[PDB]
Amino acid sequence: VQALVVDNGSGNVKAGVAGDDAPRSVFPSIVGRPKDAFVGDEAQTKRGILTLKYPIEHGIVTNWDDMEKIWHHTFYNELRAAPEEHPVLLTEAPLNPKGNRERMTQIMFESFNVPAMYVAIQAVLSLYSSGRTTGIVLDSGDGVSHTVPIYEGYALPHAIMRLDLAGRDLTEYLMKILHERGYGFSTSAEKEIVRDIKEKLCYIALNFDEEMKTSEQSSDIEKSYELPDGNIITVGNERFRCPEALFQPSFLGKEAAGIHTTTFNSIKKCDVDIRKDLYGNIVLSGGTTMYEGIGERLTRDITTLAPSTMKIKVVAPPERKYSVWIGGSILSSLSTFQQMWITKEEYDES
Amino acid sequence: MVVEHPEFLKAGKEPGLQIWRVEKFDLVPVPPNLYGDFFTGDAYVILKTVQLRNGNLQYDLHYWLGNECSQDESGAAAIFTVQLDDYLNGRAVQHREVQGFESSTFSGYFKSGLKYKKGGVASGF
Ligand SMILES: Nc1ncnc2c1ncn2[C@@H]1O[C@H](COP(=O)(O)OP(=O)(O)OP(=O)(O)O)[C@@H](O)[C@H]1O
Ligand SMILES: [Ca+2]
Ligand SMILES: [Ca+2]
Repeated sequence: VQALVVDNGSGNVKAGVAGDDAPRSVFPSIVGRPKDAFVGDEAQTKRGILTLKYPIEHGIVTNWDDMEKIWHHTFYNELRAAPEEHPVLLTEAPLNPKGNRERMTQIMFESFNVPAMYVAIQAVLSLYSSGRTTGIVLDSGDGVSHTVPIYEGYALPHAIMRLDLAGRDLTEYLMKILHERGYGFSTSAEKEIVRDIKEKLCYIALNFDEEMKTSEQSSDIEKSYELPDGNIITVGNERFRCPEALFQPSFLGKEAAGIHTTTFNSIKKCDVDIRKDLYGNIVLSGGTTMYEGIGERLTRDITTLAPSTMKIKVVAPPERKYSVWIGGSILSSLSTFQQMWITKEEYDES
Repeated sequence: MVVEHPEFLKAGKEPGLQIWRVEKFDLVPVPPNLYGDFFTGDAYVILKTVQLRNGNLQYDLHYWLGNECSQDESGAAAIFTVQLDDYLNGRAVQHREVQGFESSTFSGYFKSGLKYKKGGVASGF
């Protein structure tokens, strides 16, 4: 029996079957209920008649009734799979409380009657998909960013950092700074358009101050985007100012440390004798790590902060948008997976 | 349950060198006649067991990644490494080995040195 693999993202769900190289289903993590319930793309098409809610906030499930609607949609409308007839691998955020893990487990075994399940930490899956057992994963998604040191297969819980600055903050910041050129993107629909503009046109400067200088000197910075209505928008220094907020959260009025500082701080929480292996294996994961230029910029910034004896290597896998799901697909395919899961009978008799 | 597997049951029982290749999401013994030759298209798990003077056994686990191996193979090699270390009560030291950049310890396991060959077993993906 083939396992189902479900990565529970704040922004999107990724779902499919063990042994595939990519998820077959990717859909927005949205439930709409009338102003019984609609999920994903269909909810966005009926936004005029529905109140829309995100059941996963910063990687943590916070509306369990609506999350159950998402899982039902996943099994019945996306995969067309009987959940009661497949093992299921489900992902969870770093630092997810054990009580939240228990609640998801209860729902799977007692609502969906899954026969067997395994819960996996997202960042660990990503490290495995990169072909490593030791490293530090920087997983930046839609709702949360984490830095997760992992040694010989296992996360080091005392060293994980959570950063409440991720892709949706960057979409909102681009919405904000586009007012400088007269655009007023504000509605939920317009936000999806600006998200697309961000993904298509943004990049990370190697040196922000120098990029500001060079971009002022000509119009070469300017690039164009075709809106749904056919009008063309032109974006300039917003292209690199938007993801600069990852490094300079003050741009968003946040006092948070930037992603370079956070990674450094996370490594420092680990004992001195394993830090070299973490610095030499900084693995990027998630959609918000997809910006052109990120690896070179992170490498400069982390090299500056770290001891000069350390050998900094930032790894940017091409399919990193999906690395959590892919790692789950690999793990759940192994000859040993059947020994890792919890069965329904075991759970019911605990 | 301690995670096991027939190969797991054979691992680390005697001093020596044991090599497995990842094949279709499984850990398959490499024929001993081939030890030291590695397919560039594949990933491998290597356990070196040493008998110390105290009687005890020392374990070093290496996972070797060919330049052409598929993502399923490198990911499985890493996971199997973790699992075999766990089976050995965590007492193995783990080592990532990339084709052409291997440690001198790993190279030193092979009297004829490390050699590579074109090809490999098909991806599971
Ligand atoms: N090419 C790209 N460049 C920049 N950002 C991108 C790109 N592709 C996707 N994103 C952004 O990545 C985010 C989605 O990332 P991801 O799918 O990893 O998050 P998630 O798993 O849904 O959320 P989380 O892990 O935070 O709970 C969105 O903000 C999206 O706009
Ligand atoms: Ca192969
Ligand atoms: Ca160990």
